[PDB]
Amino acid sequence: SGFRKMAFPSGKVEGCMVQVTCGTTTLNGLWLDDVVYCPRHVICTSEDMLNPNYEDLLIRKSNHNFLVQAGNVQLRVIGHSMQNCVLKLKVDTANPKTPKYKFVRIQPGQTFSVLACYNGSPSGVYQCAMRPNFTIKGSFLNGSCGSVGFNIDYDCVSFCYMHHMELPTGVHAGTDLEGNFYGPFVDRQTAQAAGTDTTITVNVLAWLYAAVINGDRWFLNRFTTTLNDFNLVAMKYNYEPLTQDHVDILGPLSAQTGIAVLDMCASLKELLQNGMNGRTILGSALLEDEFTPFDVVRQCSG
Amino acid sequence: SGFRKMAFPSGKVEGCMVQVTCGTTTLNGLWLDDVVYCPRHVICTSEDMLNPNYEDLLIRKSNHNFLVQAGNVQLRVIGHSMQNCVLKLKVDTANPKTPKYKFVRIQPGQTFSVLACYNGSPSGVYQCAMRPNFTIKGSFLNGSCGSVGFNIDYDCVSFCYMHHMELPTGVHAGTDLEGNFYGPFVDRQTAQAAGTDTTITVNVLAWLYAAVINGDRWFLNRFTTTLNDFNLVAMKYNYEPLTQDHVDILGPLSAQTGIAVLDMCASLKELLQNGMNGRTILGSALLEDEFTPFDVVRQCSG
Ligand SMILES: *[C@H](S)C(=O)c1cccc(C(=O)Nc2ccccc2)c1
Ligand SMILES: *[C@H](S)C(=O)c1cccc(C(=O)Nc2ccccc2)c1
Repeated sequence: SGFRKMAFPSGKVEGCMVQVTCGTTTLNGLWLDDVVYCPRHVICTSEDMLNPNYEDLLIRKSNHNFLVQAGNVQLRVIGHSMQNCVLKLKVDTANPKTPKYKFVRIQPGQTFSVLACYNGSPSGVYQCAMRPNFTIKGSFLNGSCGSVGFNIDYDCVSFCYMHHMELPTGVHAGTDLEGNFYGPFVDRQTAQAAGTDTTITVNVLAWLYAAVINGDRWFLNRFTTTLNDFNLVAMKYNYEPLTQDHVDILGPLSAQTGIAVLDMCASLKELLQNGMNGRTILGSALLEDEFTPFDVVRQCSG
Repeated sequence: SGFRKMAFPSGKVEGCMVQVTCGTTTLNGLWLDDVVYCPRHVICTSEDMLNPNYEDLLIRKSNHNFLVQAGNVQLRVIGHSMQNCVLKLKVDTANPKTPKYKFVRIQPGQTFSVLACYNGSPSGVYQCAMRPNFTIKGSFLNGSCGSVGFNIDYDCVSFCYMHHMELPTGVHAGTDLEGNFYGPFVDRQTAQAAGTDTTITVNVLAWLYAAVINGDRWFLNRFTTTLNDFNLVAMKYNYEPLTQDHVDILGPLSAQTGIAVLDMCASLKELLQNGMNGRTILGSALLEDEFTPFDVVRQCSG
């Protein structure tokens, strides 16, 4: 028992992290087979970042302008290309530590592990969720771009995020491994800002099931609700709408606990309307929305 | 910016995890050089667990009774011995992935990363603190014993915890790598229970400094307090006493933010006396005490 924000073991990703330097800009890259992936911003100067034309900047570079270091070893760059907002640096050597992998794009409301890295060296690992507004609430300092987010299933690493920047509210934006941004953000200097966000309802319900599995029951009640009435309440509290697919996805947790999904929705309605009256759930005094139903099943199945 | 419960990258520990089976009991072991460390409970039957004499149980075993599997490869056991509550299984082969390492015992109030493992396979990584009452609030299911806790400094893994059991409140107990339990717990069946706990004051103050570094300032005030008056309040709220060494340890964070330690203590006093009035700090509606001053400096230095 217990319930923690748990990341995937990071070793398979650690052995892919490298340092990429262009000019005076140093950031992280992801070395898979004989390619190193990194943010294309690495080819920019500070002055370049207002309306940069990356095609022009890149045509003015050659392979020797890219310094790739894998721990102690220099990797010889033998080709370079752009793919959306990422750069692909073809190298001399295939990474002998390449895991089985996929590039997947995730949905808002899905979670993933982040391996924060600086100068190609892994620093820490933590769990993040893609917010409805396509930002992530990460923990990143200068030099962290190029750090990646991922999930692991069996022995296969599904990379879903490369870090690019910090928005003015301190939340983070980046792309998928194909270089396509999550959300309406760009890799140039603008007044871009996170849009309005909402709470991920299905995840909050998953976490209430985790709490019941772990012995927190005080918020349960004998009541039930309809999906429509619940969604009226959700809309009032800036929660996203609950669909029948969400209800279906919560099926196994409902069966394990014997608490119907619409009964748990009645509990959530009460918690939104009344607050917690000084109590906690799984060690939190707020409703947590960064655990998916899958995260709960993975951690609480025993 | 941002502030997350961040674990150390787990790869160096992943390459040390193995499966140990004795009879019908399977658990995890830690393979370093040519020794595998695991909980001595592996030699028990269910009936053995009321007043077991482990010296008797072990003298009735031979090397061939221990099955050690490192992923796909069987490791031949060539010696066995007890060291307090852990078993040391000498094996045929030295682990080629052994990191630089130390066995350190930590203090209550210190944090560490936990690599949760099942059947020798790493499952997840998360950050934990040793509570004042020598339990940890982990996330562990059946089969997780033998999982370890650790910190990493430079390239050296300091192992500080091996998991043994779950107490009736759902919190966890285990030993150091020398097999000595943290706290007054034993590896036999008793009505043992976690003792009274307290909040780790110095860590809460560290986390308030993290919040200020990250732009949460609403809880600051122009007031200050004496150490004695603050500690009267701490005692009232089941917080541990703040020492001058704690104040000294908070020195760098105080200097970085320009908020004197006893000023931040005045803020903490107000928060304990008034609550939060519906606000949050670093995304929490409660005062967080599982970040050390070191954890804050490591993550918030930028
Ligand atoms: C690095 S995180 C990166 O890819 C990037 C993309 C877009 C914009 C920036 C930026 O403006 N400033 C930097 C520079 C270096 C490191 C972090 C942020 C960066
Ligand atoms: C395994 S976590 C372990 O070392 C252990 C030590 C002391 C007591 C127990 C126990 O009673 N029951 C078990 C058995 C197997 C796995 C977890 C707990 C276990």
